[PDB]
Amino acid sequence: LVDPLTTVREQCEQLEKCVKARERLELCDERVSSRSQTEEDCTEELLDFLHARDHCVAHKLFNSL
Amino acid sequence: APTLTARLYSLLFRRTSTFALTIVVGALFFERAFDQGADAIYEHINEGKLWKHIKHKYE
Amino acid sequence: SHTDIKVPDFSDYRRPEVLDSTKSSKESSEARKGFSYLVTATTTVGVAYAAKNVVSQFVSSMSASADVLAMSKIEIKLSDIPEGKNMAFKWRGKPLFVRHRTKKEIDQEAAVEVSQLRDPQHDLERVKKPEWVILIGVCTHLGCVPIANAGDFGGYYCPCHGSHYDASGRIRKGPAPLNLEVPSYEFTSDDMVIVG
Amino acid sequence: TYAQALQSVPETQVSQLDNGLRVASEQSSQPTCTVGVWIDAGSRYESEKNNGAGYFVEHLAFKGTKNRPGNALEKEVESMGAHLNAYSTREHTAYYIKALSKDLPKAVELLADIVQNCSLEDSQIEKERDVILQELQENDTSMRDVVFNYLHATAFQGTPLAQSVEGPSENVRKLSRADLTEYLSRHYKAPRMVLAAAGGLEHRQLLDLAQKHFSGLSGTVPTLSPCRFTGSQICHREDGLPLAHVAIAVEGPGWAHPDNVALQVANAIIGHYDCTYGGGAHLSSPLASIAATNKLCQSFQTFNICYADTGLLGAHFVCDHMSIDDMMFVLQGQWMRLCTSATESEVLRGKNLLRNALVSHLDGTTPVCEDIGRSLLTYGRRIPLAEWESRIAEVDARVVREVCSKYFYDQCPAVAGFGPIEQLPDYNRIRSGMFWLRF
Amino acid sequence: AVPATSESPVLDLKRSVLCRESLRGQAAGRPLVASVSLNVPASVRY
Amino acid sequence: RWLEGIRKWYYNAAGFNKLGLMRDDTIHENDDVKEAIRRLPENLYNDRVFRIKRALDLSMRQQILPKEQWTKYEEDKSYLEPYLKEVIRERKEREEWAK
Amino acid sequence: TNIRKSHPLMKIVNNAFIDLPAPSNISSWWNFGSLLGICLILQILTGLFLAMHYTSDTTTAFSSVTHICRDVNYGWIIRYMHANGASMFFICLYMHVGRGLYYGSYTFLETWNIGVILLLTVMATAFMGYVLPWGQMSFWGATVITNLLSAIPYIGTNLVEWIWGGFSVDKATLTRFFAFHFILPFIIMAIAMVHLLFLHETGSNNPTGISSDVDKIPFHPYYTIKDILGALLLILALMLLVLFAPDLLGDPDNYTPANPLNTPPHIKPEWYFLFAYAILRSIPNKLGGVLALAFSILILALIPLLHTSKQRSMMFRPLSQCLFWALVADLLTLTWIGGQPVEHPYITIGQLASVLYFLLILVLMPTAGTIENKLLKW
Amino acid sequence: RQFGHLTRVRHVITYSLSPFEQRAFPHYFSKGIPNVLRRTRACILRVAPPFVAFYLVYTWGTQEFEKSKRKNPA
Amino acid sequence: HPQDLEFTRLPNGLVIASLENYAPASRIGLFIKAGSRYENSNNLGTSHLLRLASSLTTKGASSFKITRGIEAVGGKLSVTSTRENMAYTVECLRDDVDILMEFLLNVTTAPEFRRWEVAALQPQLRIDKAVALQNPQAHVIENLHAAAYRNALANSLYCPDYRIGKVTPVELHDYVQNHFTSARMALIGLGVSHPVLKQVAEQFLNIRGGAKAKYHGGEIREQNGDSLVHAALVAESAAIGSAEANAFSVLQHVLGAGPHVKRGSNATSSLYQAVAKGVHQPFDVSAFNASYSDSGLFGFYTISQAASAGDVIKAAYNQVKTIAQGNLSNPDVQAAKNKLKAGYLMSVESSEGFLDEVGSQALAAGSYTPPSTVLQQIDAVADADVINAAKKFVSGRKSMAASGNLGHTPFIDEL
Amino acid sequence: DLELHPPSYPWSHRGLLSSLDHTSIRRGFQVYKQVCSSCHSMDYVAYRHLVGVCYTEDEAKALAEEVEVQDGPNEDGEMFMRPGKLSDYFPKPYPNPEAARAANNGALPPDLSYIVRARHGGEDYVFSLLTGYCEPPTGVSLREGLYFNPYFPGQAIGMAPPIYNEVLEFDDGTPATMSQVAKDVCTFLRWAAEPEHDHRKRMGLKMLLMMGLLLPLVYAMKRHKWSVLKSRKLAYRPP
Ligand SMILES: Cc1c(-c2ccc(Cc3ccc(OC(F)(F)F)cc3)cc2)[nH]c2cc(Cl)ccc2c1=O
Ligand code: FES
Repeated sequence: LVDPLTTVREQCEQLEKCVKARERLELCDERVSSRSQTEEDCTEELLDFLHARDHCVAHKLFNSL
Repeated sequence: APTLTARLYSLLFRRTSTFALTIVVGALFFERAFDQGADAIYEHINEGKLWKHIKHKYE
Repeated sequence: SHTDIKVPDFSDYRRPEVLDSTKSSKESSEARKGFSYLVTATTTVGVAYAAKNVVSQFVSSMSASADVLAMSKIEIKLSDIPEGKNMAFKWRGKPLFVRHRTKKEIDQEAAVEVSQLRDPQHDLERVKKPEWVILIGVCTHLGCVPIANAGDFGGYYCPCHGSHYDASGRIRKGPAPLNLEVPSYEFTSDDMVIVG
Repeated sequence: TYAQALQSVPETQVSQLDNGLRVASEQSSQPTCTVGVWIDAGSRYESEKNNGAGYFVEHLAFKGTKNRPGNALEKEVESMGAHLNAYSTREHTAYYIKALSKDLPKAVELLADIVQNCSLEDSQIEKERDVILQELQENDTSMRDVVFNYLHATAFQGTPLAQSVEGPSENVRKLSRADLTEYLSRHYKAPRMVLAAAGGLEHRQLLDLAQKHFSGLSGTVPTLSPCRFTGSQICHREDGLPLAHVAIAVEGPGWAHPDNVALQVANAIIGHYDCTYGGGAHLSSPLASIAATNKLCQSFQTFNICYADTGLLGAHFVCDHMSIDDMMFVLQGQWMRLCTSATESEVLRGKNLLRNALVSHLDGTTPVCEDIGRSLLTYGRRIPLAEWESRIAEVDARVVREVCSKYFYDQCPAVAGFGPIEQLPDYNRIRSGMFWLRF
Repeated sequence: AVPATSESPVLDLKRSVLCRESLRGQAAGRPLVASVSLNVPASVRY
Repeated sequence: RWLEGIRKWYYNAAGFNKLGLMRDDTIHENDDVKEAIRRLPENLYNDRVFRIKRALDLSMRQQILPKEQWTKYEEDKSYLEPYLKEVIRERKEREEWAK
Repeated sequence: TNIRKSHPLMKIVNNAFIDLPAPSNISSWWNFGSLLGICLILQILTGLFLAMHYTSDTTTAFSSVTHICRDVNYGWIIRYMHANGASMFFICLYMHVGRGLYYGSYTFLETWNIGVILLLTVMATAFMGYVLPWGQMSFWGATVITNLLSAIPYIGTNLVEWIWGGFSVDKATLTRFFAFHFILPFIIMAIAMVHLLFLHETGSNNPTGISSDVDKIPFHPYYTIKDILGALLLILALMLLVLFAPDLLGDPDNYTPANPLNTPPHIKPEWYFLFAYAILRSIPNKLGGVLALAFSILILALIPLLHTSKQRSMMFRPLSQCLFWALVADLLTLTWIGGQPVEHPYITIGQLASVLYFLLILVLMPTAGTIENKLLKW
Repeated sequence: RQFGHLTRVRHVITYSLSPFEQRAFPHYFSKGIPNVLRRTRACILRVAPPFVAFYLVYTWGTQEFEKSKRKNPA
Repeated sequence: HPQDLEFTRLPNGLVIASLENYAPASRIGLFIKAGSRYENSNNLGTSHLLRLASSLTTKGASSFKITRGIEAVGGKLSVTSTRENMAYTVECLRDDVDILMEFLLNVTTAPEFRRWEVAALQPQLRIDKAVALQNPQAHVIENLHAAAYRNALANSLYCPDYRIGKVTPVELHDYVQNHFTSARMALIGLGVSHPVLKQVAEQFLNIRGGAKAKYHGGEIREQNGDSLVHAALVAESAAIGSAEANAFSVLQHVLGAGPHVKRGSNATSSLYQAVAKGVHQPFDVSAFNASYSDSGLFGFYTISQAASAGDVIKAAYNQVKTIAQGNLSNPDVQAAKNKLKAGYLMSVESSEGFLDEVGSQALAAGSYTPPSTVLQQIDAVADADVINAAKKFVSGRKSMAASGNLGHTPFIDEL
Repeated sequence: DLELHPPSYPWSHRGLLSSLDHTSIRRGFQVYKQVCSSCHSMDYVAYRHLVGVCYTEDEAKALAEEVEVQDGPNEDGEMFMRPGKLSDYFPKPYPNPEAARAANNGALPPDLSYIVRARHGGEDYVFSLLTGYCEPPTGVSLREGLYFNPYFPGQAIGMAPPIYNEVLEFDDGTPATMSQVAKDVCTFLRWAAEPEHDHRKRMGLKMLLMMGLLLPLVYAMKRHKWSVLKSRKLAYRPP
């Protein structure tokens, strides 16, 4: 039993502004997780990516329900 | 033959009495028709979504 | 001179039916009135539908709410009351006495004197089935909850003032004016009764 | 009795010449008489370019002839004791002479000389021009004349019945002697004309005199279009004048229609009043008694005016600037009450009034002469008194209701108001006043 | 029954005369009469 | 002289002229203007009364007059000035005397 | 001799409602008077029906309101009619006042001033109405707003506690708010009738701001038939909200019961107070801000005294027209800034918007009137 | 004040037509559309300018708030 | 059934004259010697209120029943006053004569003149008078008579202003009881049998009985700033019943007694042509002839422009002077006689004017003179009798009365 | 303290005249009954409320008999326990809030009656919360018991992800994926807070229609009356 959700979250993840935002996320991933002692985190970058991603998912997730 | 609107006036609308009895009798027929009609239009827009449509499945 | 005045042309504003300045307006009069008065008559029939809804709703409001109709009726299972035994219940904030009656109790409350009673009733018109009697559990004089399987006349007895009720619920010896109150009910299935 | 008295009234005699001129005569042993020519001509038969011509001609008519130039025609009538008179309505022009019975031959001669051989002198036109122009100024001061002209104008707007008889000032100032002669030769024709007479005269004699003088009368043809009635208001606001004139009417049936008899009976119930009437409160008409006790109006009369294929049925009133609303209210009320609920006794009264009205009007040889003259033009015959009674006797409370309901009940009237008329009801409020919310 | 030739008001501006054709007839020639009624408006004659 | 340019512009902006009104027709009726109006000669008063009756009827229909029929800036007589000037001059004399 | 002008009762209805001389030309901005009427009747009816079912005890209060919407027959439509009825009231009011200010109807001083009182009374009513549900915003609004009175020197602190009937907004507050909220509409009812009594001393202004005695029409049937059309459109606007978006103009937090520990994120009054709530927060000093919040409404009483123009209406006044339409846009901005959290840039926008509101009324719009006058040689 | 007491008017005629004789919507689109455009053009750049400014101070202020709650690269 | 008038004089004095003509409508008229002349200086304007007072309560019928009763059968009740007589007239259909007759008798023999009803009626004196005085001919002729006489005929037909509100119930009773008597009354009829009229007059009109006019010569002048000037100048003529009176009536029609052709010039009017020679602007002039029992006035009446009043009056006076000197041909007197003869016959043409002439003659004379005998008496007038009437007028003491802007209107002693 | 607001999912009751999917309600109930109703109360929904919506009377009577509830006192004065009936409400997990807090470590689980209406975004929001539970980003970490949800305000919530694939077996045999379980429960929570949803919209249709008729009809009467004044012509005729 595959969840239509985790299928479409993939489909939408391979769009231009998604993969562009998935790269912006990976930049600060190996900026903070490489550096030592600054209290700066990466919540902002994840939320940017999810916004773009989940906008798409909403558009066609309800087809399969 | 005089026009439809003309026959309407002479027969129903001239005496203020017949005018009133008309509106009341008309309102009875309008209520029933309007309700029945509008209820069809709602239940078609919402086909299979209402308890009225899925009642049969548990009886 | 006042003879130099001439009425302006109103053609732009006239109804088609009165443009012809050489023909009588009286033919079209019947019709033109018909049309304008049909608009009023329709409008009224519309608003008559509207106000009947608004009013009829507001009236409905004052009538019993769903949560009060919920408590209106109480279901009782007739296989959970054995022959002789009373069984008490809460109904509309009151006790409610349902009693299985024996072939003995039916015959003994059938041949009683009707006239001797303070409130003359026979038994076959105080219940719908012979073997079942449903009553409110409130004493009619000044309000007490009578005790089952006691008293002089073997049914219900009140230790408040000094009332004695028979098996049918009728006051025999005491101050109570009216007999115990017979609620509205009917039997549904053979096994179940609904009171309310 | 009264019933019998009608049966023995002198009959009216009827004969027709080659050219088509009708001769009509009522005879009674009288030392005096009245004879005249009635003509189907006036303002309704006039176009916009020639309006007022009929009225211009009436002025010239007694100002000389071919046979009797200048003041010859005038002198000859003055010296033999005669009286020479004329009038013009929107539909009828009339010239008639009151004379000694023995002088009837010369009478019928002089009428013929006026009609046919009318000088229409060039100097005499330019004179009578400035005369009509000053009458227009006098007529302007008569609130009654003004408001009624205004009623016609809006009531029959965009037709020839909306035209005044006098014509506009522009037309009186420009009409040439070409237009006047053209007008005459078109409209003044034997089949349009009736010679009527009453007094001490033999019908046979009149018919021969007609031959001798009116034989030259001529026999493309002027046909009256029907006239469109409009539910309208004309309001000439003049807070300068002390009292307000108001004229209101619905479309009436016209000359021929039998309904007119029943309508007269109803106009008789509501009737008429002014501040010099002996009755006051105790008067029979509820409009009259209420007007009187409350001092609503200075005066009022119901009319029923009749043209060919139409008419004006309503009322005029004159009143204080603060009374217009209340007068309009009580009058409209009376209309409605007759339409819905007229009583037998109050219709018997109206019947009696009308029986009395037209039997006393026909008193003297002049009003009887005019009845013959115009009846022939409007009805095509004199209607005997006995017949008028049979039509009045027919009317009951049922009739007055049904006839009134036709013309009054839920129908769009014509309104004319002049003077301090701020109060004068709004047309919608007036129109709403033409039905009840019960019947 | 029949109304009078002229309806009579109080305080209403009178009708004007501007020519000798409309003025003629008015000059009085016989003594005044006065009439009042029930039906017909009050009048005064020559 | 130099503000006459703006005066002419404002006049047509304001645009009471489009309803066939002059400036003095639009003045707010205080106790002084009432009196000034009451002192007007027949002709001036009845003209004011038509002009306004003509504007209110136009306002009722949400319309204007033809441009050929609009009040010209140059042809806008100040008809109320002399009556109102005095009425005010008079009042300020009675106010002065009262003190 | 009719019985419309005779009967002592009918006479009043005939003279105020049928034969009233009315300007030919009054526009749609004159329809807001009779619409305010309809709102007042509507609130009182729906209101009385809710009071047959509601209770003012802090324990059952919230529960009774949800009982109406769930268990009372058509209780829901009645309840959301009454809440969106209060919105439609305030829309009407601000539109009715705008008409006053633009066409200079305030010159009728008595009629105007009674107005200002009616506006303050409807405000007091609605404020106390929005507490009765005893949700979060209901309770947390009522506390912050009431507790502004504490800023008054000497007495302020006592005053707040006296209103409350305790040391916080609790059982004694909610029961008395239910009493004041019931009575006041009937006191508005009476004051509204003095409002009209004074109006018929001059009758109506009209869009030209020129006298209209030369062109009056009878109220019936002209303005009766048009009042009906207006009432019809007011019902549409109300029922669109009630039947398609009954929660659009409210706040979610008033669906969770009142909790004196747990505070809602951004506490704010209902949309028709936000303009004044923003002006309050403009001034950093708390007593100052209460004098500004008070003066933002009471300045209505000062508007007649600030009238400079020799023309009464803004019809023929272009400068004033713009500045007026600026005041309307600035009020729309104070409403937005009212419903925002206190941070950059909303602190500086709110300050500038507040300065401009008071600047427009006391200086700019009076100056504009004068400049216009000297441009017309006046 | 009553009708008949409002003010003094002289020499002004009014002609008018019964509503039962005339149309309720004479040239309603024909003459209506242009009259609307005229009325709209007349008032537009008195009414519209302030609401433009509101829109610009609104969108500017909204996505200044967003930016200001993001993190600064330092 | 060819029908000519019947006549009866009862021993108590009363006259009954009635022609049964079988017409549908029936006129009846009670003529009384109760004119304005019979008022003294104490009860002025009583006859004027008495003329308005028909329809006040009587003994037989209420004020209400008189109005409703009459209107019911489509009828009418009219009162007519001259300076010498009063005439109560009733019209109806011939079936309702005895209903109107009952009302006539009640009104004339037994009115109650109730205090409250008579006080309520007072204001109607003012309304009536106001309306009547809109005619400038009412001003001048009322004034003329007041200027010309010392007593009886000098009385106005309209109540003086100082008496409006003050004509008492007693003054009404006294005026009726003294003047409405069998010896002073003549009951006339059309469309009703003579025998039944006679019987009603015997049983319901048998009521027991109850100085001469001194000519003065004066002038009264109503200055009022009209653009026109109304003016009348007369001298003492002859009394009606005398043969001389017929001379004045011919002289009137020689000089010109009002118009014959609509919108005309009056080519056979001596006066109009005499005036029109010298002045062409708006004007009108006619001979004035009033003839009473005791006396009479003959002259002319001028309507002229304010500034031309001097010219028109003198022009018109000059025209009577040449008629008096002897400038008068048979063709003039013949044309004049024809006008007068035609005038009389036309004035008894209608049933209304006939009733007036039968009643009128019945009071001033013993009985009825037929229309043939009257034409014969106009013929009897010799050209010399006309020239005498004129001569009498030129040398007679003059009375004058004016209304208008009189700045150019002469006095009597400027003429 | 940034914020990620939910996207607007195309619900079967999105549109103006769109009713609730009642079969979707019948599923959503079960997701409260099996999953939520051991932590969250729902104190304004009774077993009688389900009748004529997602269950029959006989079905609802069974669902009610299936749970305990206190009653009394009886004649002895003792508070007993009995099986439920229709008149009974949905039972509270704990006897008070103070108990509830203990059971979840300090955090009180809200009552769900009105939770759709009481939160910005409604069913959009709740769906985004339930499905949107993800692994924290680099630099982040909350107290042992407070999980990471990007849709919750302040990015940290004290609720364990409550749904996953096949968390229950549906009575109509729908494949019980995480997303399907979240879709159905949100649909029920909507009806929970706004029972009037379907009646309201039926009225909405009938109001729009009746107005569509009455507005131009009344507007025509208005123009008819005023017609007298709109058409009138003025004239100025000084001497
Ligand atoms: C009463 C009144 C109205 C008017 C006011 C309200 C309505 C609807 C209404 C009527 C009454 C009501 O209750 C109340 F009486 F107020 F308490 C509530 C609502 C209809 C008309 N409109 C006008 C408009 C002009 Cl221009 C002038 C005077 C008036 C004018 O005196
Ligand atoms: S209450 Fe027990 S019988 Fe009186």
